[PDB]
Amino acid sequence: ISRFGVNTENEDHLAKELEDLNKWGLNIFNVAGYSHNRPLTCIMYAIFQERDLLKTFRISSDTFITYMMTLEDHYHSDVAYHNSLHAADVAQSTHVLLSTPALDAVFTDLEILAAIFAAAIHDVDHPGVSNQFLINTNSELALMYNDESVLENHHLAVGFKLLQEEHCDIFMNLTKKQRQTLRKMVIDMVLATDMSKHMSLLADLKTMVETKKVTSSGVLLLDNYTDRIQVLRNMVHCADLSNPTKSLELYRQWTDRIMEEFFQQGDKERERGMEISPMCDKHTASVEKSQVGFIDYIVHPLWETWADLVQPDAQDILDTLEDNRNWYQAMIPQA
Amino acid sequence: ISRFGVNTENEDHLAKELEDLNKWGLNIFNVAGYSHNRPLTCIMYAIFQERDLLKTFRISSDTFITYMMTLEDHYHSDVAYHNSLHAADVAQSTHVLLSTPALDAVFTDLEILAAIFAAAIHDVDHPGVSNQFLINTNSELALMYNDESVLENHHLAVGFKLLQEEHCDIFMNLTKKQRQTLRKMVIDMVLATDMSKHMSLLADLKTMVETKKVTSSGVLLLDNYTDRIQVLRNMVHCADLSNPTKSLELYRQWTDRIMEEFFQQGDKERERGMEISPMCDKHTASVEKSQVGFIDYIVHPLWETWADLVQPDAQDILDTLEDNRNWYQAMIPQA
Ligand SMILES: COc1cccc(Nc2c(C(N)=O)cnc3ccc(S(C)(=O)=O)cc23)c1
Ligand SMILES: COc1cccc(Nc2c(C(N)=O)cnc3ccc(S(C)(=O)=O)cc23)c1
Ligand SMILES: [As]
Ligand SMILES: [As]
Ligand SMILES: [As]
Ligand SMILES: [As]
Ligand SMILES: [As]
Ligand SMILES: [As]
Ligand SMILES: [Mg+2]
Ligand SMILES: [Mg+2]
Ligand SMILES: [Zn+2]
Ligand SMILES: [Zn+2]
Repeated sequence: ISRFGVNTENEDHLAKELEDLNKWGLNIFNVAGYSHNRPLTCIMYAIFQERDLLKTFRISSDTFITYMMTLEDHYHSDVAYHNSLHAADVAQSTHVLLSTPALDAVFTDLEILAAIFAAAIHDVDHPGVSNQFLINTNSELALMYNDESVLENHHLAVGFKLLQEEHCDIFMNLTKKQRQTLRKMVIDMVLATDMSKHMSLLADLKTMVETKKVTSSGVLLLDNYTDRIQVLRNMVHCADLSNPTKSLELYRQWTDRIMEEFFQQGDKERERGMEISPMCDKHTASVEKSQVGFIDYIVHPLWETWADLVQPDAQDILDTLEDNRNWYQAMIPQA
Repeated sequence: ISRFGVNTENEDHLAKELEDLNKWGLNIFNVAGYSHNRPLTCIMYAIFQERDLLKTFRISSDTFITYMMTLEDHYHSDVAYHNSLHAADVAQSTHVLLSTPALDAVFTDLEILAAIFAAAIHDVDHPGVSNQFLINTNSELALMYNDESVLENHHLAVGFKLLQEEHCDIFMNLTKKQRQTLRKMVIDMVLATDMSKHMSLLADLKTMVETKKVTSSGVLLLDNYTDRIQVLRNMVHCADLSNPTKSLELYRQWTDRIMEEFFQQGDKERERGMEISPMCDKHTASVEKSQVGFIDYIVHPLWETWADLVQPDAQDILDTLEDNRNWYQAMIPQA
């Protein structure tokens, strides 16, 4: 497939954007625009072809496209941030991190497959409100999942349930053992995207970086499965939290979206007579301070630790983040 | 494919609804609900299988599904009436009319194919405002199409442009002559759905019914192409205008939608400082009178003429319409 729409110009524009597939600087908003709002289907198709994954795992192009279209359709286009463009971005970002020189030759094909698939599914069917909002409102999801990683268990359930239909089972030609290993890794990775787990994940990451063993050639030695899945879980987490490390033009567009989503949750809370979550309150919360806080307290400590792990691969990422942090700060009228 | 979602219950519920595929009483709202809002893809897949059209025309199931999913995606889900559920309904309704006993054996397989395809595409990419609104606002579409059947030319262009990509070309295995004949019929049928053409279409239909020649067995004799495409163009037109002939429960739901769409156009007109189209004015227009008027002045004269053409096939349709007309009237508080 070369296009999803009726615009012949878009075919070329789309292929033009995709020349940047292996780059941090890819523009996913453009990909969406030139793909008839199919950024997740298209970027996933591009990534799998780039990595020869349909050949390696004997996945039918036809089945792939059907599954991806339907997965993308289970992201809510009326949710401002947690929609398929976010999934696309996190998948493309994971694609780039997987190729970082320090991890060259470290991961198996099944692990690469797992990580990109996890990214693609990691927010599917997100309703655009937080775990705590679901718990506090006694939602069906919170009752199903006993208040524990409610959204993240749901995203996994949907992504895996969609594979049950023959015409969508992209893993059909994996062996039983392969499927079982993939399922374990994806579950691990997606559950690790719950922000309630971030502090512990980072702590354990800092710990691994403390005693990392960089081989002669400059490649991290990650010998056993436990060490490999820990890097992978942190990678998908970094990709998930990569917006502030992108070009400022891209980051600003992500901010518009996450604020729209937060403030809509706040409106729901007001509507229901609930206590307003402070970061969700449009009447009082500063957009600029929210990003300075987010970077200082969450994104910078994570990315600094990641950079430290893969040095010097992530240096330009760190500088961009630090540059972007400074832009938001300078946008706060007070010193 | 047996489902488009993650609900296993839906598989059975969906197949249950589809037992009514060949019936006027099918409930398309239910089909949409049990198909993860894929009523057009599912009903089209059901219809083609019912009629053995994928076999007859050597259409790949895979290609069919991809094309239908993408066509359905080009209906706007935020347009209240002119969305894919309407297309689904008009396609299922055309499916039923094609089997009316009076037309038994009359149409070729290519003609049946044409008519169902025309129904499926006939409103694709509709923006939810009328031709006259597009003309009056100097819209891009009106400038492209020189103010003539603006929407209807657009629906055709999109439906045919989507077939250009190999992975979506459901007509690939038709012969060049077949493709050319199909294209001519579909263009004719879709252009005939422009309401500005209704009076002339009806007049010419009444004319054909005047001198119809019902053969011994009770089947209409329609010897040449010109007579066949005229019945087909009127059939798709009838299907398009079939809401008031459905069960009252279904008709009422259609009314909610068309009024939402009309009144939103009126709001746009107000917003732009344009003259409000009277049937679009939410502040003054009566929903109930609008349906009584529509039936009395447009739907009943058409369906009466159709019934007359296929008698006695459409008698229950006429009675339902007449019953529904009486319900709306009785809902007008004044005599
Ligand atoms: C991983 O799960 C989530 C959920 C909500 C936002 C985010 N990311 C934030 C973004 C972003 N552009 O990614 C921007 N600003 C934020 C501000 C606060 C938070 S939070 C709710 O404190 O985790 C989060 C964010 C991540
Ligand atoms: C064929 O193109 C159109 C365009 C808009 C409405 C309709 N159908 C009407 C419906 C319906 N349920 O189908 C209901 N009420 C109507 C009232 C008026 C008109 S109109 C604009 O006068 O053609 C039309 C309708 C058909
Ligand atoms: As693509
Ligand atoms: As499927
Ligand atoms: As909040
Ligand atoms: As179906
Ligand atoms: As296509
Ligand atoms: As109007
Ligand atoms: Mg998430
Ligand atoms: Mg129309
Ligand atoms: Zn996410
Ligand atoms: Zn229509």
